Amino acid sequence: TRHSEIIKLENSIRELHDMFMDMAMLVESQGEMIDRIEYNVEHAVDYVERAVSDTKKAVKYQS
Amino acid sequence: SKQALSEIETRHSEIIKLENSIRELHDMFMDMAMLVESQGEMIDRIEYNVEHAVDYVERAVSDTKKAVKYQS
Amino acid sequence: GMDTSGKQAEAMALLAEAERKVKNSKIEEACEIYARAANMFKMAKNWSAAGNAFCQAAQLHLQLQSKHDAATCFVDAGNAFKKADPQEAINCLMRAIEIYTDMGRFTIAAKHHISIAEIYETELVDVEKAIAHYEQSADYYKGEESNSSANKCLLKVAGYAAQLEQYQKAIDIYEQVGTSAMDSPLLKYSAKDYFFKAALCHFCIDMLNAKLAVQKYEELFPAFSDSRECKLMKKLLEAHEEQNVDSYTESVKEYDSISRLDQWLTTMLLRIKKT
Amino acid sequence: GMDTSGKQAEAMALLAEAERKVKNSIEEACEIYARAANMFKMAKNWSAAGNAFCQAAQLHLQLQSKHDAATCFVDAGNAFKKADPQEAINCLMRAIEIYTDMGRFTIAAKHHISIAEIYETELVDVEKAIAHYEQSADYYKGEESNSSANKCLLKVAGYAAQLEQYQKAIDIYEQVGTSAMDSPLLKYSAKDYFFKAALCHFCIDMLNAKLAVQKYEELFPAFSDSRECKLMKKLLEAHEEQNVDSYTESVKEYDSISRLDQWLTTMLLRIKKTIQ
Amino acid sequence: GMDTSGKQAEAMALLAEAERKVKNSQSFFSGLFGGSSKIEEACEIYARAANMFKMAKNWSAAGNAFCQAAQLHLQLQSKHDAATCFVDAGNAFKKADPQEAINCLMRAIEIYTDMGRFTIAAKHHISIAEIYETELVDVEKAIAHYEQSADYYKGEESNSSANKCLLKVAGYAAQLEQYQKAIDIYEQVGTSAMDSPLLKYSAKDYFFKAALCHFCIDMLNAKLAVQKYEELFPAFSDSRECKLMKKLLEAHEEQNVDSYTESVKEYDSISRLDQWLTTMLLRIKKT
Amino acid sequence: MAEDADMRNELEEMQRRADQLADESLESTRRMLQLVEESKDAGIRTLVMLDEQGEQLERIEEGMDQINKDMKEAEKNLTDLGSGGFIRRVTNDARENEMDENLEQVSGIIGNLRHMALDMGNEIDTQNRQIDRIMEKADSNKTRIDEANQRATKMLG
Repeated sequence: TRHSEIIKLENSIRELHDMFMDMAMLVESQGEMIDRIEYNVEHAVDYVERAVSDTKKAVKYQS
Repeated sequence: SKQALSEIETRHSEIIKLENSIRELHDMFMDMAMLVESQGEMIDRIEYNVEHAVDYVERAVSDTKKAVKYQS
Repeated sequence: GMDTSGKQAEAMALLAEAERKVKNSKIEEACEIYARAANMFKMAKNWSAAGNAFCQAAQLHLQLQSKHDAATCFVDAGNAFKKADPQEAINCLMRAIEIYTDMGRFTIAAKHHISIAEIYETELVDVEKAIAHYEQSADYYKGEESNSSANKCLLKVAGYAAQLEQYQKAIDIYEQVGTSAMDSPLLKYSAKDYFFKAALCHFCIDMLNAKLAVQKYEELFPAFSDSRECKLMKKLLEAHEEQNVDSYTESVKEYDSISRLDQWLTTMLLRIKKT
Repeated sequence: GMDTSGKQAEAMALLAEAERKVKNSIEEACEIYARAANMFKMAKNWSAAGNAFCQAAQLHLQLQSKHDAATCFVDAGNAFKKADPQEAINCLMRAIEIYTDMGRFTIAAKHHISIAEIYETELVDVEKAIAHYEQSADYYKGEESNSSANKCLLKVAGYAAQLEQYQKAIDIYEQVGTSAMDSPLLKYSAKDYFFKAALCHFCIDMLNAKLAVQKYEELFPAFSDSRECKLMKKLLEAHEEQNVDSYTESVKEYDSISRLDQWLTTMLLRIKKTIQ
Repeated sequence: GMDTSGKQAEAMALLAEAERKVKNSQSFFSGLFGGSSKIEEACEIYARAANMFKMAKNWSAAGNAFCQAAQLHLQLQSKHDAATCFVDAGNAFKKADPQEAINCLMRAIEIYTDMGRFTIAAKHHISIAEIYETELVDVEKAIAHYEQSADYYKGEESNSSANKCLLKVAGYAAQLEQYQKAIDIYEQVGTSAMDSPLLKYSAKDYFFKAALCHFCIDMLNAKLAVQKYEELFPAFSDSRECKLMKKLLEAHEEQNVDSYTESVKEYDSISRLDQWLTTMLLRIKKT
Repeated sequence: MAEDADMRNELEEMQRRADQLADESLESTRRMLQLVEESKDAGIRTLVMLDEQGEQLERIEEGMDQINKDMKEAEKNLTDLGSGGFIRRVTNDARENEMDENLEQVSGIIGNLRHMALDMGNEIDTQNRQIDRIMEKADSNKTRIDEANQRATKMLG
C-alpha cells in the first residue's frame, strides 16, 4: 500500500506545481498587456479634450 | 539489532524530501497573491479614467445637439 | 437542410444587388454594400465564396481613400480563407502585415506573423518555412521588449530545430533562455527544465562531453542538483557507460511512473537509447 | 539582402527631403522624419534612429506641442537603450522633466525605475541607482500606491546594506516589517524582514543584536516561534564563547533544511570572519 | 537641499504674480471686457503653482492653491473642473491636517451626485470613511458613510462590492455590543455566497463568525443555530470550525473553564488568531 | 565484561540516535501540516480578488462600447450639420500514531488544493481574451478621433 499512497501524493503535488507555473506565466503576460492599454486610453482622452477645446475656441472666435 | 534501526533511519529519509516539496508550493502561492493584487489596483485606475472620458463625450454630444438644433 | 439553402440564396441576392448598385461618391456606398453582402455570405457559411467576395470588397476599399479599413478587411479575408486555399490567405495576410508595419505598429504585425506560421505548420508539411516567420516575430517582439512573446517564439523554433537535427541552434537557444529565466526573480522555478532539455540534445553528439556539460550546469545552478531530472540524467549516463539495456529502461519506467513523458521527450529518448 | 540597402537608401532620401522642406523656411517634415526613423529601426540600424527621433521631437516642440514631443523623446531613448547607454539617460531625463512639469507622476516614476535599472545592469554605479530608486519610491508613496513603494524601498535597503552603513537598512526594514505585520494577506511574510534587520545589527556588535532581537520578540509574539529566532539565539550563544565550530555546525544545519539566498551567506560569512 | 528653498522662492514669486494678475483682471474686464482669458490664465498659474508645491513637499500650500483655483473656476460656472480641483485639494490636505479634506470631499460629492454619477460619489464616500477610521475612533460616522456607499452600489447593481462594504459595516457593528445587525448581515452574505462558483470556498467562514456573534446572546440559541446551518450546507461539517464550536459548547456546558482554555490554545497553536476573534473569545469566556 | 560493556554502550548511543531520529520525524510532520494549512487562505483570497477584477473588466468593456457608439453618432451628426497507514511500524509506540494522522490530514488538504487551483486557473483565460478585445476597441476609437479632427481641420481651408 505504501507505494500506491505515496506515489499518489507525489503525483498530486507535481500536478499543482505544473498548473501554477502555467497560470503565473499567463498573469505576467496579462500584466504587460494592461500596462500598455492604460497609457493608450490616457493619451486618447487627453487628445480628444484638447482638440474639442480647439473647436470651441475657433467656433466662438468666428461667432 | 542494527539492521532494523538502520531501516528506521531509512524511514526518516523521505519525510525531509516531502517537506521540501511542500515548502516549494507554499512559497509559490504567496508569490502569486501579490501579482493578483497589483493587477487589481491598476484596473481600478483605468476604470476611473474611462468614466471621465464617457462623461465628457456625452456632455459634448449634448452641446453639439444644442448648437446644431438652435442654429438650424 | 433548409437553413443553408436559404442563407446562401439571401447572400447571393444581396451580393448581386450590391453589384448592380455599384455598377450604377458611389465608391463609398459600393464599399459599404459589398461589406454587407460579404457579411451575409459569411453568415451563409460558404467559406470560399464568402472569402472571395470579402477580398474583392477589400480591394475595392483599397480603391477608396483609407488604409485602416483596408488592413482590417485584409485580415478578415485571411481569417475567412483560413479554411481554404492556404496560398491566398498567406498572400492577403502578408499584405496586411506589410501595411501594419508601415504604420509602425509592430506588435500586431508580430501577432499576424505568428498566425500565418501556425497555419503554415499545421496544414502543410513544410517546417523550415515556418521557422523564418517564427524568427521574424521573435525579432520584432524582442525589439519591442515584450520578453514573454520572444521567449515563447524562441522556445518553439528551438524545439523544431532540435527535431530537425540541427542541435547547435537548439543548445544555444535553450541555454540562453534558461540562464535569462534564472536571472529573473519570477519563472525561476521553470529554469531547471530547460537545462535538462539541453543536456539531452547535447547528448546526441557524444556521451563524454555530456558529463562536462552537466557539471558546468551544476556549478552554474546548484539547485539543479536537487531536481529529479539531474539524478535521472546522471543515472542514465552511468548506465550507458556499460552496454546493458535493462538499466535505463528500468530508470525511465521509474521516472515515468510519476509523470507521463511527452511525445518529444519520448522520441529523443528512444533515439538516444537505441544507439 | 534587399532590406539593408533599400531601407538605408530610402531613409537617406527621406531625411534629405525633410531637410529640403525645412530649407524652404512644417508638420510634413516631422512626419517624413518619423517615417524615416521607423524604417531605420526596421533596418536594424539601431544607432542614428534616436537621432532622427530627437530631431523630430525638437521640431515638434518648436510649435508648443508637448505630448507627442515627450512620447517621441521616450521612444528615442529606448531606441538608444541598447546601442549607447549614456544618451538614453539624457533623453529619459528630458521626458521625465516634461512629465513631472505636467504632473503625471506615475509616468515619471516608471521612467526613473528604468534609468536606475540601466545604471545597475550595463554600467557600474550603485549610488545613482539608489538615488533614482529613492526618487521613484517617493513619487509613488506621494500617490499612495503602496506596493510599488515597498518594492523600491526594499531594493534600496538591500543595496545600502550591501555597501553602505547599516543604519538605512535597519530603518527601512523595521518600517516595512511593522507596516506589513498588521495587513491580513501579507502578514505571513513579516518575519523575513525582521530577521534581516537583526542580522544587520550583528555586524556592528553583539549587544546591539541581542537588545534588538529582544525588542522584536516583545513587539511581535509570533517571532518567538520562528525557526529564525532559534537560529539567532543559538548563533549568539556560540559567538559569546569564541567557539567557531558551533557557529559552523548551526549554520550548516540550517542550510541543510533550507537553501540560502546568497545574501545570508555573505552576511554570515562576514560575521564569522570577525568572531576572532 | 537646494530643492526646498528654490522651489519655495520660485513658487511664492509665481503665486504673487498670479495674485497681481487676478487683481488686474477686474480692471481689464471693466475697461475692455477681455472676457475670461485673464481668469483662465490665472487658473493656469494657480494649478502650476499647486503642482510645483506638491513637488516641494509643502502640502498645505498645494492645498490652498488648489482650493483657490477651484473657487475661481467654479465662479466661472464650470462645476466639473471645480470638482476636480476640490478632489485634488482634499487629497493634498489629507496628509497634514485631516479635516479640510472632509469638507472638500463633501462638496465634490454633492456636485457629483447632482448629475447622478453615483459611482464616483460612492468612491469618495469610501475614502471619507477610511479617513474617519484611520485617525479617529468615531465609528458611528464610519458606519453611516459605509452604509451610504453600499446603498449607492446596490442601486447601481454592481455586486461583490456592496458585499465588501456590508461586511465591513457588520464587522464594526458587532464591536459596539449590538449583535442583531451583525447576525443579519453575516447570514445574508453567507447564503448569497453559497451559490457562486468561485466564492463558494470562502462561504463557510462567514457562518462561523455569525455563530460566534450569536453565542454572546445565550448558549441555547447557539446550539440550534449550528443545526440550521449544517443541514443547509452539509460540507460545513467537514471544516475545523464546526469541531471547535462543538468542543467549546461541550466544555462550557459544565463550567469547565480549563478545557475551554486548552482547546482555544491548541486551535490558536495550529493557526494564529486574529484580534477580532481574540476579543470575542475572551468576551465569551467572561461567562 | 569490558567487551560487553562497550558494545552495550554503543547500543545505548544508538538508542539515543533512535530517539533523536523519531523526534525529528515527528517535528517535520508537524511543520508540514502547518505549511499546508497556511496555503489555503492565500488561495481563497486570490479567488475572491479575481472575481472582483473580472467584474470591473466587464464594466470597462461596456464603457468602451458606449464610447464608440456615441462618438460615431456624434461624428455623423456633425457631418450632417453642413488508507490503512503511512509508516512502517518498526517498534510501534504512540509516536507513530500522530505521524500517521498528520500525514492523513496533509493528504486531505492537498486533495482540496487540487480543485482550488484548477478552478482559479480557469478564469484567467477569459480575462485574457477580454483584455485583448478591449485594446482593439480603444485603438480603433482613438484612430477614429484623430482622423475626425484632421478632417474637421481640413474642410475649413
